[PDB]
Amino acid sequence: ITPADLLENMSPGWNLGNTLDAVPTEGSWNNPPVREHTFDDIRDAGFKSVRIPVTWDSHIGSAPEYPIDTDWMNRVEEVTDWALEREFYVVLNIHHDSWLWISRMGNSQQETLDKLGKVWKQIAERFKNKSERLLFEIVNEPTGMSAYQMNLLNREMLNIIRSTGGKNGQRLVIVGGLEDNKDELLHSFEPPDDDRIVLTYHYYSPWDYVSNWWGRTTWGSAAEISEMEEDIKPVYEKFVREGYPVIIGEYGTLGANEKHSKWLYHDTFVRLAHKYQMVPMWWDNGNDQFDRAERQWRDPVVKEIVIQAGRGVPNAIIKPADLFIKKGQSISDQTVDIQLNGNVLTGIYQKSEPLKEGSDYTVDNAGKTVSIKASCLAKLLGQPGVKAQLTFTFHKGASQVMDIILYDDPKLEKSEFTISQSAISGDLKIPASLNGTKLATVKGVVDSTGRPVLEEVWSWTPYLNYDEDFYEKDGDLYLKERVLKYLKSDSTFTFELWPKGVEAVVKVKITP
Ligand SMILES: OC[C@H]1O[C@@H](O[C@H]2[C@H](O)[C@@H](O)[C@H](O[C@H]3[C@H](O)[C@@H](O)[C@H](O[C@H]4[C@H](O)[C@@H](O)[C@H](O)O[C@@H]4CO)O[C@@H]3CO)O[C@@H]2CO)[C@H](O)[C@@H](O)[C@@H]1O
Repeated sequence: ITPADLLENMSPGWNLGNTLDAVPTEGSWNNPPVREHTFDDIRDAGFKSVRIPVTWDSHIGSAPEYPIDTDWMNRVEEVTDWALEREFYVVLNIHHDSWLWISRMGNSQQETLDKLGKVWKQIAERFKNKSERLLFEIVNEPTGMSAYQMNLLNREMLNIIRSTGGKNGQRLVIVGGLEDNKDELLHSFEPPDDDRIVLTYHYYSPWDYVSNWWGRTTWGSAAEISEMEEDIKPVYEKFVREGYPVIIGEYGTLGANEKHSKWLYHDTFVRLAHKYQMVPMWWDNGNDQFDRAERQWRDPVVKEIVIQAGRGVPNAIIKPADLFIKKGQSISDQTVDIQLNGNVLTGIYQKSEPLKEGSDYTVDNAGKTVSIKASCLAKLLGQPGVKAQLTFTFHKGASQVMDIILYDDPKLEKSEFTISQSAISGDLKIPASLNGTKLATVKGVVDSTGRPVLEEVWSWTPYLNYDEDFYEKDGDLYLKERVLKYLKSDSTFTFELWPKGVEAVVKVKITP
C-alpha cells in the first residue's frame, strides 16, 4: 500500500471525539454514548474514514494479567463494527491512557511496558479477524518517556500485534514520535522494521489561532500560509516520498469563530495535506462541528470545504463571509472578493432564488470581484441579526454562504460589577443585548498599573483565552471564575466584538 493508495482510500477522515475516550467512561464528558445512526450521518457527509479514540484505563483489571472488562470490550467492538459496516476505514487506538498511566514509563518502565503489552495483546486478539479497513494506532500523544523508550514501545507493541498472526500479520499499524509531534517524528523517531506501518502526527498550528488565545482572532497572511506549508513539507520529503503512508490523526480549529479565517484555514490545510499525500483526520469533540443530537453540522460550509478539499478539489473562498450593516447607515454598493482557487462563479442565490447579474450584482472580467448593488442590499435587509444569506455557487468545490447581518450598538444593562474576593463562586454573568454583534475576544487590564489582569500567567498581553477565561452564551457575556480569582484591584475588561471596532467595556471593582 502506497501513500497514494492510503490517501485515495481514507481522505477525508473524522474523529469520534470525547466519546469512548472520555474519563472514566463513555458518556462521562459532553457526548452521550454514541448512537448507531451517528455513523450513518458521518457517511452521509462524505467522510471516507473515522478515528475512534478509546481510553481503556478504568476498564483495565488488576495485575498480573490486566484483564479488560468484558462489557467494555464488547462495547468497543460494537462501535467499531458499526463504523466498519458502513465501509469506513477505521482507526482504533489507545487514547488518554497516555497520561492517565502510560507516562509512568519514564519512572517505572518494566511495570508499565509489561502492562501495555498485555493490554495490546488483548486488543489485537479481539480484533484480529476484522477486515483490512481496520487500522491499529499504538498510542495517542505519548508522553513521560524518552525518545528511546518511545521507539522501544513502538517496536514491542508492534511485535505483539504481529505475533498474534492471521490478518494482524499484515494489518496497518500506526506509529509516531513523542506527543504525536511532527518535529519528534522528523528528529527523534525511527521507523520500526516493518513494511505495513503508517506514520502519524497531529497538527494544531498556530495554537493561539485555533484556540482563540491572546486575541488571535484571524488567520491567513501570506507568511502564515507559507509557514503552514513549510511545517509539513519536510514530512513529505523524509517519509512520504520514501514510501511511508502518513495519517494526520488530528487537525482543526478548537473554538476559533471568525468564518472567513476558519474556512480559509481548513481549505488551505486540507489541500496541503492532500498535495503531500497525507490523510487528514478532523478533530471533532462533539461541540465544535457536527451536532449529533440535532444531526446537523454547526458550520455546514466548513464541513463541505473539508469534504471537497479532502478529495483534492479546491474551494473558492469569499471575503467577507459575514457582512455587517449598521442600523440607519447609508447604503452603498458592496464589494465581495473571491479567492477562486481555479474555480468559476456560476451564480448567487437567496434560498433557491437567483440574483440578476447586471441589476442585482456585477462581476469584473477576472470573475473574482463581485459588486452587490445598493438597491439589492436594501431589499435584503428592523430587528438586528442575520437578515438574509447569499449562496455563491461554483462549477466545482463547495458553495460559499455570506450572511447579511443587521446590527446596532450593543447595550449592557449593567457595565460595572463589584466582586468580593472571599465570595467568588462560579462565573460572572454580564447580561447584554448584543444587537447583532458577536463576541470576538476579551482583554483585561489592572486600572492602577495598566498591566494584564492575568500578568502572573501571561506577562506580555492583556488578552484572555477563549473558553478557559471567557465565553458568550445565549446572548450574554461571561468571565470565567478563573479570571475573577486573579483580580487584586479594580480592573477594566474590554469585550471586543464583530464587526471589528465595536466593543463593550466592563469595569470590575474588587472588595475583600
Ligand atoms: O468531566 C465531567 C465534565 O466533563 C465535561 O466534558 C469536558 C471534559 O471534562 C474535558 O476533559 C474535555 O477536554 C477535551 C477536549 O474537549 C478535547 O477537544 C481535547 O482533544 C484533544 C485530544 O484528545 C488530543 O489527542 C489532542 O492531541 O489534543 C486535543 C485538543 O486539545 O481533549 C480534552 C481532554 O484532554 O472537554 C469536555 C467538554 O468540554 C462535560 O461538558 C461536563 O458536563 C462534565 O461535567
